[PDB]
Amino acid sequence: MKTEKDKMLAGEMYIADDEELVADRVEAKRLTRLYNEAVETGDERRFTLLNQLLGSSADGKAQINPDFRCDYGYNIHVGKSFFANFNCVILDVCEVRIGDHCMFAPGVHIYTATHPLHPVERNSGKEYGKPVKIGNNVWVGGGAIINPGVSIGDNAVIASGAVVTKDVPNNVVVGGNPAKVIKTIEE
Amino acid sequence: KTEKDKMLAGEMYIADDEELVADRVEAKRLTRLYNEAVETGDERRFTLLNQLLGSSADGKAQINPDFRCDYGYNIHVGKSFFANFNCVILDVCEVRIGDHCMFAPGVHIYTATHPLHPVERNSGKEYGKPVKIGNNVWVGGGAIINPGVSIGDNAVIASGAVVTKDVPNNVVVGGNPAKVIKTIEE
Amino acid sequence: AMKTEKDKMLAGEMYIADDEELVADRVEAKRLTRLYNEAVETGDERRFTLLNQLLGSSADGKAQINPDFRCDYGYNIHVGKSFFANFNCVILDVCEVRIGDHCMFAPGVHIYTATHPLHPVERNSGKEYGKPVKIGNNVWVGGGAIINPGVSIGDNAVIASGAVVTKDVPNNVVVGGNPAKVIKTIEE
Ligand SMILES: CC(=O)SCCNC(=O)CCNC(=O)[C@H](O)C(C)(C)COP(=O)(O)OP(=O)(O)OC[C@H]1OC(n2cnc3c(N)ncnc32)[C@H](O)[C@@H]1OP(=O)(O)O
Ligand SMILES: CC(=O)SCCNC(=O)CCNC(=O)[C@H](O)C(C)(C)COP(=O)(O)OP(=O)(O)OC[C@H]1O[C@@H](n2cnc3c(N)ncnc32)[C@H](O)[C@@H]1OP(=O)(O)O
Ligand SMILES: CC(=O)SCCNC(=O)CCNC(=O)[C@H](O)C(C)(C)COP(=O)(O)OP(=O)(O)OC[C@H]1O[C@@H](n2cnc3c(N)ncnc32)[C@H](O)[C@@H]1OP(=O)(O)O
Repeated sequence: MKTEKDKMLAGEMYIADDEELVADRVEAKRLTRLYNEAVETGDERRFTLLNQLLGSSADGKAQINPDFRCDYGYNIHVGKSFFANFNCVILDVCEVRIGDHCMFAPGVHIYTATHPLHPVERNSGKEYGKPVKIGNNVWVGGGAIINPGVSIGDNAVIASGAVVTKDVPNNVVVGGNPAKVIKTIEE
Repeated sequence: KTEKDKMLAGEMYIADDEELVADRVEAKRLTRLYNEAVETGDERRFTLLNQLLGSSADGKAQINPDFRCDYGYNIHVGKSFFANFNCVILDVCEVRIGDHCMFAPGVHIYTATHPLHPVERNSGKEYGKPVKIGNNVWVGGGAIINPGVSIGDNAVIASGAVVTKDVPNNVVVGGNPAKVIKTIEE
Repeated sequence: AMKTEKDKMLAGEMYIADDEELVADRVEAKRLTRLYNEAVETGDERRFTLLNQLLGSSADGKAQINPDFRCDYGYNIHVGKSFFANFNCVILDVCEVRIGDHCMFAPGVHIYTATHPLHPVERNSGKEYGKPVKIGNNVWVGGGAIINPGVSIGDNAVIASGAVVTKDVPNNVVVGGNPAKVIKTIEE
């Protein structure tokens, strides 16, 4: 009684080649291409296009540099004054919730998509995701990776190249691969 | 024997050889067309890919934009190949990938490399080492797979992993440099 | 003096990112980068003449940079002779990026001179800053390596693929890992 798209958003195994999901993706790719051309050439319509790609932004003025990639787009919800530098990728099979005043340096990747560890489940045509939640005033450094299901508290700083495999508390700098706490921000 | 011959054989070759240069230029030119085909959703994406890749077991490899490669023709994939956004494959030597393999976004595979010593490195000659990836390998996002590496069946490469040496069957590797994190029981 | 935000930025002082001159500079860099990338991708002979308008300087006007290259300003990037960068390198040149001769970047290398305050309020103040990056001669940066702001890399250094370079790197070493550590030295 659930559609594949229902299952996907729900964290449950779903069929990636479901006809609706497929059409959502070819649409996202098409719009993303227009968006990228718009931001690359500095056209004011980039916001109009972004605002049809992203599931939502708090101020309809998110700044995202080229070439952005996403799976669906509509699962991405960002707060006020969102900035993302060159070449960010967001696999938003599940919800990606980002707070206010967040900044991504170039090449930041956020994944909610994943697979089973075992070859048969994984090769079975089904797969699933775990939503990612990012707080307020989070600064993600260049090339960091935020794995599925991860949550990052407010005022956190992800160092460049960090592979964030576990939740990150408020007011910490984390770094490394896998990332660990390396400092506490004092207020 | 041609510079292309030495290249495939893992020997020092002259990167600026006339034939190799034209190969690389054709590859870039066709890659742009392919990437546009995928981005716009045109079903001629497959025909293009099949002209670019060395071979595909089912002619139905699913590779998202923007794919980049050196030659293309040294890449051979099994069936149901999938690579997500922004994968890069430097196929100066053979890159052989099994069946049901999945690359997440931003996976890089390098067969190309250079001499550690300045003079040799700058001498206009380079070399490669082939990469072999078995069946049912899942490579996580932003993993790097170095020249010469082999990855055995059912291995999963964690996201961000820098895979500097061989990966046996049925393990999960992670980290930088990568190391075994757990074995898999299937 | 008659000192602008751009002047503070170059000097490594806090600057207002959205200063109209700087904003317009970044917009120009993007338009030109898009042409450049198209020129190199399609194999056109004018790629060099375009690249020479983008970069601050090159020693020989013949730098080889594969698509899709990206940079903040372009004009803070100064390369020596025989520069090579493979696919998808990003350079944030808010401050100077000086690169010596015979350097080669593998795909996906990122050089950052841009950074931010660690505290949220200062970071959200519309102000930011940078620390310049200096890379010597005969440097090979392996694929996906990251050069952080303020880093110096000595002559003949080899950065392993995936290395995250957070501190100065001396002459004639191979470094690797996260954070990058010396693995071995290299002498000719
Ligand atoms: C094809 C497509 O486009 S979709 C795929 C796109 N998305 C991805 O790439 C997701 C990447 N997934 C990962 O990296 C996961 O960490 C996987 C593959 C290793 C799966 O691991 P999981 O067991 O489900 O998560 P979990 O965090 O619990 O793993 C356990 C441990 O390994 C860890 N671990 C996870 N990632 C790493 C890592 N990169 N390096 C070292 N250890 C790691 C944890 O540190 C953890 O430690 P512990 O059990 O000793 O306390
Ligand atoms: C939004 C935009 O477009 S601009 C942003 C683009 N550029 C970036 O991404 C820059 C990334 N910045 C960083 O990673 C920095 O190193 C930060 C955020 C950790 C700032 O920390 P700092 O205090 O200025 O450097 P500091 O050397 O003191 O940090 C301490 C240690 O952590 C380290 N450390 C710093 N950066 C990292 C890192 N990227 N990865 C792992 N460890 C790191 C250091 O190795 C250092 O070692 P030590 O205490 O053992 O001597
Ligand atoms: C410009 C272009 O387009 S071409 C380049 C495209 N592709 C590249 O980036 C290739 C990258 N090559 C590498 O990173 C190699 O690992 C290099 C440069 C470090 C050279 O390493 P080599 O000495 O030839 O191979 P080797 O695997 O024997 O290196 C030895 C050690 O360093 C290691 N080592 C290799 N890579 C790393 C790494 N990323 N981090 C830490 N240690 C590493 C090994 O663990 C090894 O340890 P040990 O001998 O103490 O047990």
